[PDB]
Amino acid sequence: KKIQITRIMDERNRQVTFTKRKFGLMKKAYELSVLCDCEIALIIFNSSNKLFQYASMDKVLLKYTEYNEPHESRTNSDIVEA
Amino acid sequence: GRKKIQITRIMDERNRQVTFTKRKFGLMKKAYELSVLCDCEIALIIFNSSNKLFQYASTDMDKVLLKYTEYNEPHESRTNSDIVEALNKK
Amino acid sequence: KKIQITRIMDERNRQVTFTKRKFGLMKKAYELSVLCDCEIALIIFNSSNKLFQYASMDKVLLKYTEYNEPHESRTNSDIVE
Amino acid sequence: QITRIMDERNRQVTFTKRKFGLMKKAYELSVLCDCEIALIIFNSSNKLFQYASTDMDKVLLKYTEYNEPHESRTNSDIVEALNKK
Amino acid sequence: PALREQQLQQELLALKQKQQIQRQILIAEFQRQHEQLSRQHEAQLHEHIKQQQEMLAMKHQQELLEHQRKLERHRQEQELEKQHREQKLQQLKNKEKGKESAVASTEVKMKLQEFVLNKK
Amino acid sequence: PALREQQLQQELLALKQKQQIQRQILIAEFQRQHEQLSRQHEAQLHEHIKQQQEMLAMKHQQELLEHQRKLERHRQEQELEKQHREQKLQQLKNKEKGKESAVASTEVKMKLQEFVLNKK
DNA sequence: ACTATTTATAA
DNA sequence: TCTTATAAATAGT
DNA sequence: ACTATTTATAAG
DNA sequence: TCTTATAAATAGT
Repeated sequence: KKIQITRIMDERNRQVTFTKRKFGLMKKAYELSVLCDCEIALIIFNSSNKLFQYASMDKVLLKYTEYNEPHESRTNSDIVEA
Repeated sequence: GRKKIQITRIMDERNRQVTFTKRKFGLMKKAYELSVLCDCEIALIIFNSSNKLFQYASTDMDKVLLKYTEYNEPHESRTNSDIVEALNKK
Repeated sequence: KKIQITRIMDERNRQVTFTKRKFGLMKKAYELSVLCDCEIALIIFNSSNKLFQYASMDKVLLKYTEYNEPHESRTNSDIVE
Repeated sequence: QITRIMDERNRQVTFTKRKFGLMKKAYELSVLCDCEIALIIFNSSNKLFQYASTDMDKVLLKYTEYNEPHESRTNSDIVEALNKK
Repeated sequence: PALREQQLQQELLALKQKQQIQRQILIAEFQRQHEQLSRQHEAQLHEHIKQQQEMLAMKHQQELLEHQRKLERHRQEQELEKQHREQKLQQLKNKEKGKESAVASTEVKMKLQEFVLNKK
Repeated sequence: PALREQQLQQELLALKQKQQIQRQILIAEFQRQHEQLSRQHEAQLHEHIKQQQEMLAMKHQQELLEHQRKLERHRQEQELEKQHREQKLQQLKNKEKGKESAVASTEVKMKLQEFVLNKK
């Protein structure tokens, strides 16, 4: 069904939904990275404090350390206001 | 969409531009869903083909990146070539 | 006349008797001086304090100054004695 | 005569007698007329015999202190006086 | 009542005048030979002190440039090391000829931490 | 930090030892030339004083024997006078060739008075 | 100053 | 050292 | 590890 | 400078 944007109170449902939407999120980043020839980095820390990262890593992060211009950065509250 | 186009570089500029914008915002929405539904902190960095920065943070960009600088454990890291080596398994 | 041995109180008798007995005394001294070859000096001061002397003077007096021996000396009291 | 007696003893005794008598006539003149008389006699043998009326030293000392003209006689003056007889 | 006294006596004081200035001649030659010796000693002492000083000055200057070279040996070592760690960012940045370059991080975390804390 | 100081500084004190005894050499030759001059002046002063004294002593002794000869000239004068008056006693005493000798007295009174007053 | 007394000296 | 003849010396008439 | 709904995605 | 055919992704059966 169409679920609401709220914390999954269950543990197992939140676990497998985390895995499936994580892999799908990497896939959408894979499609954007190849179709438009863009470099993408994605860092994810779960509720269990384990690292899950994706790179289209050292090159993208090092680029970000060498760019001090105004640019679009979004947040969860900005997604709600969008 | 209407018909599936292949996973190939869009040689056109405008199609690659508008497709970049739509798939970028949708990518941030799928990250918004996962960030809230499962209570996870997510950092996303995107450099286009024109080398312009577009980023997204779940809670705080500097706090998440600074956490990432202070984590030296084995973990899952993936690449585009790893997605290719993973999806074509059937 | 005979006269005693006393001062003649008269002036003229004492005067002329002085003269004569003086000259007689010089005569006795003259006779002794020549007869016996002796040298004699006589010195007489009168009552009038005038000198009357006789020499048989400088030679006899100078001899008397050069004689310091015991000798016979007589005085008026010795003549009485 | 008044001549030197060549004999010794006659000249001796005559000397003594005429000496004593000479002192007697001087004694008479000294006392009778109050005059001071000094008599000095040296014999032929050079022996002193003297007589003084009052004091020998005082009369002689008087005689040394009198320098006036006065009568002084000598044997030659007696001869030049008695040979006027 | 002088036989030759008025000449010999007037000659004595003329003699001890020469004696006394003969003494002044001696005492004045003595003062100048004392001062001529002191000027002689002073130049010898100054020459030897000039010797001792020109030895100390060159010893202390070469020790000064020893300290200077030690500062260059230190700053040159640190400058070459602070760019030696930045050469390690090039072997990770551009290419490893695409072997397995884009995976994870190990030393860029230090550069990322330093770039984030410079947000002021 | 000792290069050559430990030899040149050990040479400094050896230098001023020579200087200090050179100073004593000077002051000692000064003492001996001062004393040698004082002995030289002392002999010159003694020689001239020997000269002045040997003139005074012989002037005073020849003046002394002048006084001595003046006493002889006086005693000889008085002895010749005290016998000159006694020569006058002989021209009255012995002989005038019996001219008019035995008369009175003029100077035998003095001899008689002196003979009488000696009665003691 | 002459004529008596009185001393004074050699037998 | 001696005792009596004669000068020797002197005082009033 | 799957069928029946949502959700995007691409050319008019 | 965007509005609707079909994939594209996802939650219970």
